Amino acid sequence: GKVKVGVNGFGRIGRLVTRAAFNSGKVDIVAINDPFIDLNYMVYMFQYDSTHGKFHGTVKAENGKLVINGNPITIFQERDPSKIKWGDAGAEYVVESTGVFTTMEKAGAHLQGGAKRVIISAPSADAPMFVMGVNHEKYDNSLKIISNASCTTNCLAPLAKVIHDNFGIVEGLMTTVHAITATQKTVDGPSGKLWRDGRGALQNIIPASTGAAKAVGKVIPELNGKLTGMAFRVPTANVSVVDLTCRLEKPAKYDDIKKVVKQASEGPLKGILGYTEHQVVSSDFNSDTHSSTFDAGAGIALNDHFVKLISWYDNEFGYSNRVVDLMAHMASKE
Amino acid sequence: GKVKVGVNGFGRIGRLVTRAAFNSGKVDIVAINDPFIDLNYMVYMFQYDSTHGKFHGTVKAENGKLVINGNPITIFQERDPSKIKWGDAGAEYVVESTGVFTTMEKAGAHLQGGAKRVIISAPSADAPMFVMGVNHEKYDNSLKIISNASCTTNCLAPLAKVIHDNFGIVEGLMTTVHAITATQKTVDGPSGKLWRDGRGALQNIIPASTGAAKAVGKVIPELNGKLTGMAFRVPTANVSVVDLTCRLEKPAKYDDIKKVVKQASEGPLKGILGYTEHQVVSSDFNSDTHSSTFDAGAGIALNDHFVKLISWYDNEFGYSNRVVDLMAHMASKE
Amino acid sequence: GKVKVGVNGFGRIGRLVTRAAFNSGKVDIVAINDPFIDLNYMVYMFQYDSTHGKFHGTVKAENGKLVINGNPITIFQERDPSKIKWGDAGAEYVVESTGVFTTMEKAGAHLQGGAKRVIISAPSADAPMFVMGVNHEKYDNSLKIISNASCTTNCLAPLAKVIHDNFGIVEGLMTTVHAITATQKTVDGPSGKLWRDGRGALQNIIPASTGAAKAVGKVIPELNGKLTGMAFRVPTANVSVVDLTCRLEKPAKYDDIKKVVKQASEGPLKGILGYTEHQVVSSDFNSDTHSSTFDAGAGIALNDHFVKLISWYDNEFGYSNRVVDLMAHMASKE
Amino acid sequence: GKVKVGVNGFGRIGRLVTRAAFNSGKVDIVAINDPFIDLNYMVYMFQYDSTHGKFHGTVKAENGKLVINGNPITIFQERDPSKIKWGDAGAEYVVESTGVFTTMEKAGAHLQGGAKRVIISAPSADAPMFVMGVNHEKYDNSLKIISNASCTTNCLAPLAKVIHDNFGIVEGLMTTVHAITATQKTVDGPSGKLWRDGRGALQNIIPASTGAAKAVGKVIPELNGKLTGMAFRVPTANVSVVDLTCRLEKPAKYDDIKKVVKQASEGPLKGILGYTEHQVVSSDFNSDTHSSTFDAGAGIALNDHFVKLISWYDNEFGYSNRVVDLMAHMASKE
Repeated sequence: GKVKVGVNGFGRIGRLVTRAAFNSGKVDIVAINDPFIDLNYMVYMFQYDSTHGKFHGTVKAENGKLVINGNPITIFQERDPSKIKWGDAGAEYVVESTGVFTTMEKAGAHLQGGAKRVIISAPSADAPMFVMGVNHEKYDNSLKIISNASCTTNCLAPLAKVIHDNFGIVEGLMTTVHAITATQKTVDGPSGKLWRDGRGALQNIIPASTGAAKAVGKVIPELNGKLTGMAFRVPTANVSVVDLTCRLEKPAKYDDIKKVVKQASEGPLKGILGYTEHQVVSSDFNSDTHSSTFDAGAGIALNDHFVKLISWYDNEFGYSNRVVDLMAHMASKE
Repeated sequence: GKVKVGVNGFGRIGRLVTRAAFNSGKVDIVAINDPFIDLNYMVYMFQYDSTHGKFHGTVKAENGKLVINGNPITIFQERDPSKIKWGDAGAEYVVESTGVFTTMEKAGAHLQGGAKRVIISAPSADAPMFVMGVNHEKYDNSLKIISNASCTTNCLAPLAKVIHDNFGIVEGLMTTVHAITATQKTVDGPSGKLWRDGRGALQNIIPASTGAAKAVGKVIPELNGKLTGMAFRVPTANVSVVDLTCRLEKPAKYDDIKKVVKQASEGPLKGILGYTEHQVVSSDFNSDTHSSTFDAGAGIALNDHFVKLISWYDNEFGYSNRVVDLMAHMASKE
Repeated sequence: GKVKVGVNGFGRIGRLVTRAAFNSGKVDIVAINDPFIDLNYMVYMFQYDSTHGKFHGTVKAENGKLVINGNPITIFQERDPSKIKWGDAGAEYVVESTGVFTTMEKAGAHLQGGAKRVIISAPSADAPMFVMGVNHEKYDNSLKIISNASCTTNCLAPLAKVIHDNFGIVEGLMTTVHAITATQKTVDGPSGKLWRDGRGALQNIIPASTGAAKAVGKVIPELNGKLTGMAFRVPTANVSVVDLTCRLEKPAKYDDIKKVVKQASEGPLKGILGYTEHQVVSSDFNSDTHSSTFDAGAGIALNDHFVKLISWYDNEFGYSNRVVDLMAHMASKE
Repeated sequence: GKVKVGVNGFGRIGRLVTRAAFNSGKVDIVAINDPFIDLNYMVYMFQYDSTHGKFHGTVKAENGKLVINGNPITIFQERDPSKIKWGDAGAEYVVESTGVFTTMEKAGAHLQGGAKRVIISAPSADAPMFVMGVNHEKYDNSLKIISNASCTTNCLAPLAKVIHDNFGIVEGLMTTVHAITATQKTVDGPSGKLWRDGRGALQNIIPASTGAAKAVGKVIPELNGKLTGMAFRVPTANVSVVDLTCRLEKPAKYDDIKKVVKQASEGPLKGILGYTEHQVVSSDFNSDTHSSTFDAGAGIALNDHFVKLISWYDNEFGYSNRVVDLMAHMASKE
């Protein structure tokens, strides 16, 4: 039996999580809450996508409900998360994806509405973080509020886990070249505390600070205090790339690194970590469900103890599919 | 003596109007009001521009005032326009540029603060409209609230005036290919009543409805009910182009049209309407102060009574310079 | 029995024609000629596409042949079209898509190699032009060299045919907003006779002259001398739009135009002319196989005799699918 | 007395070198050779620029000569560099900028035409390399063929020189995020030996291999074998950024690094290496003449021996100004 999932917020992450849930069939969506989008606008927003194309299926509105592939979905319009009746709609798990309730106390308001477990699709200050394929076996059913970290952490963590297991990362610095997001502006406009992010996204790349490489040390406890980095935001649509420059404890030629990464991508991390040797570019990874894909031909090594590794990730489809996979594993553990 | 000007709102139009005022020297800026931008952020926003480059001069903050080229400017942070003390700062004219006070009643709240005349840098439902070089001689000193129409109206009106004076436009339809603005979104996001405008600006052109060609009939009364059109919003930075397809009462070869447009651009409409015969593109008109520049080589004529005319305009610098010119003419009429 | 097709040139049009042929299954590709692309580079170029995504199927190289979905394809590397042995490979029809052999004499060199009929996927000065759904019933088996006009002609001709059949177009002018093509440059570079086309495609829109609206009069003989127009080349990837401003002989409200266009798109022109009433943008028509899709909400009418109609087209997939459909009809007529 | 300079090739580098020479006034241009551009097309190409705007001055053609600011320039159309009469035009130095004569033997053909010294504006396999402000004092008048390395080497070398002089770089890896160049394609097209570079520049970032960090070891001999790296090519117009991840022999806090970089940018490396602490983006460095500008706020340090440094560079204006400065120093050494 599939678990029943409600979604709070119909932004980019909520719509793509609903799309991934209906495409994979692992979980069932029964309720969506958004206070600023009405039903017909939800139909229009779900049906058409500039990046991932039209939805393969039927979506319509009937009797005040959103019907996707013949499945009706209840729609709520509450602005206070403590007043949403999740239990009346039958939702067992709730995906919090608005990005403003990230603490345990703020995201715990969904438990008052009748939900059982809450999954935060964002980095959290105090909720435990789980990344699929890295530390998701440490989950137990006593935990009620779960965080899934972010897209950059989900790209960096499996590759760093493989490299640290085989060669012992001593210290590393990460640079990610990121696509544009919803928090940026088309022209030069006002941004409150981040002055670089208010500049025009079409004409410039923004060197942005990120905390994903530090969160890898929270997901992998042996790498705590050994990773940090920054970001650049280039005017491109969807696909981002992580560049990790690291120092290794044991000697490692580049062919050995390629061999162990390919071996990990075949058996244990299948569907999470990818491997390729072709002359790929960014748009070759559009609508790819992998967390990260190792680029063998793009990296370079200075010597046996100082390497630079390149990994591609779709920061839209991969993260949503990992949210669905985490919910499926959580339902299986019950 | 130059007139004293206050600016309400430090958005794109307000900053570019301040830049044009300090570059041309026709008017003097003494006060700026914005409730969401503090002083140091005003210094940063005025100093750096992605489109028009760095400011040629000195800008700094001292004693709670914005000093530009040695000239101090008082800063207000009021959110209610009736409580701004324009008379204490010495501001005689006030440019309303926030885009939310466009009616006569809403924009008349600046008169309670001590201002003499208010100029709206937007289309208005009930305030009189004036376009420089077309109908600006109809202004008199009894009028207190003035509208300057928009950038597309300021591009279309002088060319339509010349063509109607020489050949008698019977009917016309306008298509403008517009650059991206601040109301658009980088990715697919929510827009309230305009569903097409919420889609991603980097990946698609939006067929948007505009009322500029109808407002030309309000500026030129003989063309009332003979012009309408639409718009496209392509992913480009700054320069837009107007394509006017019209039918003429009298026969007109294309060389005669070129001759009368060049003659008008030399003597009477100098600095407002431009003329070129070179193989120009859009970025050749970056930071151009003309209202419109007629492209001789780009247009086409089917016969002697059915022509298509092409005109370029910078919808950022040209409109701000026209606001400054209108204020200078208003001060001269006193 | 499907007809056997050879393709000369593996550029954008040749690769997309091969993709459309394998996706639809109407014709069979048996031979490809290109003097500058070797076999493994053909595999790489066919497998990956930045615009239309990865190929849904298997493509590989074996025994000096290109195997697509289990079908082997002979590869030629000749630079002279008279020396290609089309008859040895079994190719009955030949698609000439290099863009340099467009006259009847130059494209007739493929007949010496053993081909039966040659189809030019470009406008031609002397070869007869056929557009599917408009004048393709005028083809007979005595003709050997056929032209399929271009993408803009294939978008404009069915809509103009419907409007002229129902209301009598008197005169019209067309503006198309076109996506970037392979003849443009990334930065400012040298172009021989077209100085505007040598400028940077990412930063500017080029007002380009086109002959598609004049070629509509060659496809529809009653509209000869009544249509002409120009073009703009905006920095976007794939989808273009045609704006037709026309004058009608009989009175026509906009609802009547919508009714007759929807009626034509249902029955007779099904799959060629589309109809929509949704709030669509350009990326909603990516990988769409229609020749043209009428946008009901985007157009505008000044009065009963002067209208402006908007039509979307994918200038990559639609034209290739029309080439395949024309070849299927030509094979059926034998 | 200013030295007389001829330019071979009127591509991007040649036009920008001519523009920098006329803007700075250090050298005098007397002759330009290009076999594919005629005189009026040279006037059009020099007058208009999409990136750097219109030329501030007068440019025209008279008597078969290119007159810039009242200075006449002889035009040659030879395709063989041994047949260009540089001595008849009076050119003493010759800038070879076509990018196809980079060896000493191929670039020595200009000496047969009457030139004295040849400067290659590209990396060279056997000609000596000089970077202004780093090793340009090692030049002597016995040398006849000189290379100026590339834009990325000119950005990386002064910062690496300062950091190695103060703290002792042990090993380092460089990632540069580069703007698009003339060798890329607008859509997916054929590229011979570099399959990634043939993909569409507007829709994807290309991980490209570069040899600039290895050439730094040729310019600074103590860093030989300690630096290498790669590149990404994002769809942006003009400004690139270098990210250097290095390990230091002596302990260095980030404030000490900022102090020594600011001290070097003030006195010795004035005009070559810049320093800023503002919240800058890429378009803030458009038409900047510095070789590199250190970004203090964008970098990050993991500990006292492992840092990441960020430097901005205009890869068009800065390199051309360094070519002009190298020619001025070479003329002063005579």
